[PDB]
Amino acid sequence: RSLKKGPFIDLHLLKKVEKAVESGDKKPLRTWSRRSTIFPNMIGLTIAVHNGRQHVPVFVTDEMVGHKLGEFAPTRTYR
Amino acid sequence: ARIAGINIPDHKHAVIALTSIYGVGKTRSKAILAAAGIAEDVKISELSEGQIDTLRDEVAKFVVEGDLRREISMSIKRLMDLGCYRGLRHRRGLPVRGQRTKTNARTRKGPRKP
Amino acid sequence: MKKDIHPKYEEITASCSCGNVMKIRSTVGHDLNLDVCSKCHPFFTGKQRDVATGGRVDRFNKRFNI
Amino acid sequence: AKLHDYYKDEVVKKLMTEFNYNSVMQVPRVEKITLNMGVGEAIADKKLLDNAAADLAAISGQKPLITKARKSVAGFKIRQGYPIGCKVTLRGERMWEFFERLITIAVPRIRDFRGLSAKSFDGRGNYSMGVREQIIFPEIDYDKVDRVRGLDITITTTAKSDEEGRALLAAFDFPFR
Amino acid sequence: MQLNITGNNVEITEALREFVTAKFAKLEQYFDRINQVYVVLKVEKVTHTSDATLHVDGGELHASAEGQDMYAAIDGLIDKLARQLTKHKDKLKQH
RNA sequence: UCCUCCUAAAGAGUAACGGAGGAGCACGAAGGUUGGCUAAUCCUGGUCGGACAUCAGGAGGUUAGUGCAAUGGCAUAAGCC
RNA sequence: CCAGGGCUACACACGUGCUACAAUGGCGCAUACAAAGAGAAGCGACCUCGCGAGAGCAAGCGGACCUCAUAAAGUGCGUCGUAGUCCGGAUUGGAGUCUGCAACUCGACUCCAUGAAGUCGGAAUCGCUAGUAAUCGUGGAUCAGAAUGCCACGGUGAAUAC
Repeated sequence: RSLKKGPFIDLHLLKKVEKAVESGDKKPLRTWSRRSTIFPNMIGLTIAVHNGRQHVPVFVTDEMVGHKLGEFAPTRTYR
Repeated sequence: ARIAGINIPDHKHAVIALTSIYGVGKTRSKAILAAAGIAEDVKISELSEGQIDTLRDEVAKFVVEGDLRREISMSIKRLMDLGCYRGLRHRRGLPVRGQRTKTNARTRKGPRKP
Repeated sequence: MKKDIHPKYEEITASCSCGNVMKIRSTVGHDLNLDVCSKCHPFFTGKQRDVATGGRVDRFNKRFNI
Repeated sequence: AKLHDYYKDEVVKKLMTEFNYNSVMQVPRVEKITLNMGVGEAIADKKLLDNAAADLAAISGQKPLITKARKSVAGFKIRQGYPIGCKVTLRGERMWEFFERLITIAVPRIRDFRGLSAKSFDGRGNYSMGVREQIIFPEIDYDKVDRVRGLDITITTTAKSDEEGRALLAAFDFPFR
Repeated sequence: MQLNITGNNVEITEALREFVTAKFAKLEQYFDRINQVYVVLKVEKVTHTSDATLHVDGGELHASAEGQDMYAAIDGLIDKLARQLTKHKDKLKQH
């Protein structure tokens, strides 16, 4: 919807991908950067996005590269 | 007087009657018809079948009733199967673009329960 | 076949938009000048866009530019 | 009759080359095509079945038979012997000019026409499909109709299994998936 | 009649809410037909105080009553409102 | 008072405040004759249409039906036009 | 102190507003007349690009000079023919722009598509005595961005008071 020049990812997650893809599949990446986009470099890894009080594990599939990390991490619990 | 599957608007004007197709508003209909060269304020009862045939292939590039009803369903099938934020708002009948839900929320809910 | 109980069955001609004269006997008005027939319809050409439209990485690579 | 001799000079060779038949008469022949329009709302008004029977007299070329209720079931507010539907059976040559009216000028004119379903076979080799509106056929003019209903079309042949029923209709280039 | 119960430093329970509506069912039919109610409960370090604003076909009427344990406050509030409802009723009969 | 079964002991008949049910009509066609026809219920497929409406096909073989109880009948139909 | 979330949650109840339900109008084209106010990490012409929001280049201006800045309703012509309609602009999908480290939760705007309730509103209730009510546009403060609010400004302009 926005950010017409270049997708946004944080350096404390981007470099944490390239130390965790060439070294094999690793731990669920405990990250707080919901503001970052899903790049195709993380397809097939476990990511632990913070939703406010815990870290929900999300498995990055092939088709979520158009979205961001926080959209697969619901914040408010209803019923 | 048969375009893209039903299209049966008699004695309406040209750019107005074309918007009965699910897939075209007044902007595309004056863009579709200008690509075929017909004056836009003429009724379709005046149009002959030697002029309606130029309308049939021109509306075939912009997707219409048959597949446009399912491409917009392909997205909402995708989001509800993945489980994003907009998927769960689609899964529960709630507004998607972050509108107010405390008070109104009503054209998405429908009627009022109690 | 029984008399004065059926509607009239006349022999018609049907010409299409893509230029195919069809000769059927049917129950229509003056003549038939239809729109779509066994030819000039995408039921043998246009079914290739149902599943081969998605993908999210092919949308993403034109934003990458690196 | 334009496709009846088309049955006589291609598909009797085409089905025999596919199914290695020793005799000629064991190829599937098509007896009848029946057009059922189960109305159902005749219990509320008797008059709406009459214009429902006028559609079957327009799609085919002959007056339909009004079918009565067999038993008396209370789930649909009917008693037996009541007019509840109308059918028409086409045999001989009139069923052929309807069948190429169906496959050429009619089934392209249905909305959102994808490949028609192929698993809709009765288990003995008879085809059964249903259309959802009367305005597929150009005899109904979309100007004098009062309500939009549907009707069923059943094409029964002398095939013994189901894939001989698929082989016969696709030899007439029936639309499928 | 629509109740609107609200508490300032008195978080209303479920037994207290039905105690208000059963008491406000009394001063209902027995005195006047009314449109809309706003009930306000307050605790001010001694005084369990309860206010109420009734809306009727003529105008509005308000009463307040401070009490002992928030149950006698509403019991004194209804007797203050019921007398104002009979005074308003006979003001609109004049036979 | 009348009809049907059982009691009733393989002809008929056979009692009890024995066990179960019905009748006090209907019909000008629901009678006569000629001509023709064959159900119930499930299964698969099919517009709304489902556990069940109409259609097609198969299985089934009278488990249907009979103006009204029950018994005896009924396909040469006594059943359905 | 820091990150992330929340203050934006939604079976619901209420208060204040906005847009409406149309023909005293909608739309398309042509076109006439304002006041008040803001501007230096600011206002940003003209010229190019884009359907557009805007982008590039970039003068001018601490301002009766320059910029924001076309005022709109009105008027001229044409069309729609009383229909949920060429009314309504909600909702949702796709594609975009700007701001900011970052618009997922949770921004504004543009483009294409989708066209919901709504056909003048129950009991009840509100404001207004004249440049007022009712409508039309404009500007400001807050502010990176973000008003249908608020505070101001003018245009048209009533009815009625025994």
